[PDB]
Amino acid sequence: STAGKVIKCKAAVLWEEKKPFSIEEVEVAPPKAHEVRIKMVATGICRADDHVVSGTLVTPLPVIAGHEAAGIVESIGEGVTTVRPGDKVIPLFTPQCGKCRVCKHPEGNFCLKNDLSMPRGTMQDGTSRFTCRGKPIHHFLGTSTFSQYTVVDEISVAKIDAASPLEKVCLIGCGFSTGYGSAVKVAKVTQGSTCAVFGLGGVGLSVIMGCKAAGAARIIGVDINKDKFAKAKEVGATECVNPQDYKKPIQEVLTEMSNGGVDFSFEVIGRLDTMVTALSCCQEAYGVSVIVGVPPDSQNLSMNPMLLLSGRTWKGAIFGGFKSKDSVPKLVADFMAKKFALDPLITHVLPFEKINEGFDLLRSGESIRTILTF
Amino acid sequence: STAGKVIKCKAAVLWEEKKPFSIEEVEVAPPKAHEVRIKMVATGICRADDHVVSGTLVTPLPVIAGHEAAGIVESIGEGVTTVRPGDKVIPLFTPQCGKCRVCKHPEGNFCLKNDLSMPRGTMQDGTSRFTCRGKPIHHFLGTSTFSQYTVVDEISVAKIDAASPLEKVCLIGCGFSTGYGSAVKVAKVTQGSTCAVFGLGGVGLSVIMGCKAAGAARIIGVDINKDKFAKAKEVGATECVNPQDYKKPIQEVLTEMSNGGVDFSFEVIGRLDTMVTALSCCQEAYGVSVIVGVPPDSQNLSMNPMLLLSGRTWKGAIFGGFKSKDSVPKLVADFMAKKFALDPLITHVLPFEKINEGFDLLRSGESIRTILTF
Ligand SMILES: NC(=O)C1=CN([C@@H]2O[C@H](COP(=O)(O)OP(=O)(O)OC[C@H]3O[C@@H](n4cnc5c(N)ncnc54)[C@H](O)[C@@H]3O)[C@@H](O)[C@H]2O)C=CC1
Ligand SMILES: NC(=O)C1=CN([C@@H]2O[C@H](COP(=O)(O)OP(=O)(O)OC[C@H]3O[C@@H](n4cnc5c(N)ncnc54)[C@H](O)[C@@H]3O)[C@@H](O)[C@H]2O)C=CC1
Ligand SMILES: O=CNC1CCCCC1
Ligand SMILES: O=CNC1CCCCC1
Ligand SMILES: [Co+2]
Ligand SMILES: [Co+2]
Ligand SMILES: [Zn+2]
Ligand SMILES: [Zn+2]
Repeated sequence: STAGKVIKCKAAVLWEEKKPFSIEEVEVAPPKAHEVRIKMVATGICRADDHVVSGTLVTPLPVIAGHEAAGIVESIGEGVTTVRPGDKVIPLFTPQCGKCRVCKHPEGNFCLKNDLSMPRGTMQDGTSRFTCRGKPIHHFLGTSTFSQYTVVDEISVAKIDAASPLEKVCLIGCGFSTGYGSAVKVAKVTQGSTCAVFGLGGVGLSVIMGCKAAGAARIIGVDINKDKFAKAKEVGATECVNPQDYKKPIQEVLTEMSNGGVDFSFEVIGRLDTMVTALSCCQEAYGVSVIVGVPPDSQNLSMNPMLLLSGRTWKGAIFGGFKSKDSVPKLVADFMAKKFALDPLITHVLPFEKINEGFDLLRSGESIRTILTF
Repeated sequence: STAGKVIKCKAAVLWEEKKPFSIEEVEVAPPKAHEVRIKMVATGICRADDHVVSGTLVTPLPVIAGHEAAGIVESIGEGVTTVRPGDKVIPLFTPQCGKCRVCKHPEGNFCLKNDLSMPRGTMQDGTSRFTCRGKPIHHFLGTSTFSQYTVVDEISVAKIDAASPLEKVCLIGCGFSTGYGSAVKVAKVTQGSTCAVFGLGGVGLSVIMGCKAAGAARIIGVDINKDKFAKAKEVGATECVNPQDYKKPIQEVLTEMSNGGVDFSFEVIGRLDTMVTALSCCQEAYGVSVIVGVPPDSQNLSMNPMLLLSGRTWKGAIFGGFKSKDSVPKLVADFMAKKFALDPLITHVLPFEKINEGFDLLRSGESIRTILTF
């Protein structure tokens, strides 16, 4: 009834940076070749969506943001083979094209046909499928989920289990998979190790879940907001430190606590001071430090190269190092087999028309994750 | 007629900074508990020994430097259950105590008993076995090979095969296994990969040899001294670039050459700007950059943490990551099973006395190694 026809629906347009999302009528063009139109069911509010608003993340505007989501395929374009109308899918803000040198590499997952490095805010072919108030409107990371209907390229969508509870597994689109992957696939946390997690937000809690799944002996959570401590021990943190409670700098504190340094340290905040600090607190001969948080744009850190030269490893990752197309289905299937929980991360559920309340709730620090439902 | 008895011999004493070595009669003391005294046969002249003259490396003075050597044991103290008078040994500037947190780790090698973090110029008991002109002379990294006889601790020495040539295998004591180990053990160069090696001195050539043995398909050597390209190509470099020759930054050049980045990059110079350059020229999603060169005292580098967030890995190491007491005896039999050559590294052979000319050589930049013969 709608296949091949323009669809009119509501979307949260961001006309300019640091303002309010405006629920407006939009036209959604039908999918062209190797494109997929999806009817959204639930979308999460992630810190990266706020960075677009605050200007912390530069992407062309006006934009339809959002990138944690689950939806139902409404129609598929010419040549699509991997999904089907009626299929449950999750958009992938990191594509997996299967052809470039990164997709061929056994480990790397930053596919070269992504929209992170040099955001164009368009589809793969360079156009836009969104028109509102007569004019055209930009995409976000090739996903754009803050809309009732969206169009994504086939390389940016993964089919999942048809029984999945869509309104919970949308976290696998970013928040959970990122933190969980940073532990088990990027840092490759070893059993019996000691871990330090800087940041007890949604992503940081998922790091802890990863560390625990890897069987870490001790998992120390670090956050200046002590209210985030309860949830952290809930999901596996063995102890929690507030750096404000200590006279010494925190890397010193964590070094003493761990008898000379932690085996794995995770920066899950997005600050340059805590990146250098996370690296310092891991053991000098073979600590591993993973950067998960995204710093403010175009801005360098200072660090002493001596920290690395004694044996430290310093690495970072997008989307927890997971090849998206490949890993999202397997992650959903592990959730269906109850191999990990996602309820502890969901603190607020709001109808989609309340997107601005969900965002005001993120800047408040109250939420871990707010889910918008359509 | 030497055991337990004080020995007099010639030794290269460094009385202060920025001065020529002074070959003098010294009093080498007897081995105490768990110590070993060694008569030297051949010793190398590495950059680190020169950094002690200038000030690029602080350690107490007067000192008997030198850390790359081979000799034979003459006598041993009480508790020595690992070597015997007359067997060939190589002193290790990185000890392997076998009891500390690092020595028991599967991967670490920066043993906590070193004298690198807080150099202190003594044996492990805090005293000195060297006396010259009546005054106690400090040690250097627990080795001190610029003397005809020396006393090291048991943890700072490994027995090698009894038929090995001591005018060649001494480079396993530093130069070779540092560079070689950085490729094969630290980076773990995968076979079929593209490598970029910054700096084509003694250590850099060793990195290159590690890259070939690892099965690398392309090995690009980077140096501003185009006189080093011949050896580089002789021992494995497929290509050599001089950054002075190009109108563009060298990492742009290397990114084009490698079609978007190298798999592994190595900084074997010791400069802050080439460290972030080497990191940048390796593939943004799965590249690995190993720091081997040692920078000047203090002086923090500045870098964009976005280089790591996309998937890069950045690490450094001491002694190529080799656990010293274990690896050294192995790497010698390797040379004894002819798994690799050490001829192209040794360029100048001087009698020990004329030590200074060897440094003049080194500062000249005219050589790879120079071996001093006893
Ligand atoms: N590399 C990737 O692929 C991804 C990166 N991210 C980034 O992960 C980071 C964390 O994400 P969320 O948990 O959702 O954000 P969040 O704001 O909910 O969590 C941040 C936590 O860090 C705490 N914190 C703030 N300053 C601190 C300080 N000086 N010291 C210690 N703790 C401090 C805060 O109290 C807060 O609890 C974000 O920067 C996000 O952009 C998001 C997902 C994927
Ligand atoms: N991490 C560890 O365990 C150890 C570290 N090292 C360090 O390795 C480094 C190199 O060792 P060597 O080969 O013996 O010294 P070297 O002086 O023979 O080699 C340095 C090379 O770098 C070249 N170079 C200088 N500036 C350059 C620039 N801007 N761009 C490109 N090339 C440049 C020079 O032409 C020179 O050939 C030293 O800094 C040494 O302290 C040495 C032994 C062990
Ligand atoms: O949080 C989701 N995506 C992020 C990944 C890191 C760069 C900014 C966008
Ligand atoms: O070259 C030998 N030893 C080096 C090891 C790294 C720090 C400086 C001294
Ligand atoms: Co996100
Ligand atoms: Co050396
Ligand atoms: Zn790809
Ligand atoms: Zn040890």
